Amino acid sequence: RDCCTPPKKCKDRRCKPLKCCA
Repeated sequence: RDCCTPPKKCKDRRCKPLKCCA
């Protein structure tokens, strides 16, 4: 769920719909 916490832990594709992960 937490993907936008810096440094962004948007490693998973489920975090990709989040514009924080751009």
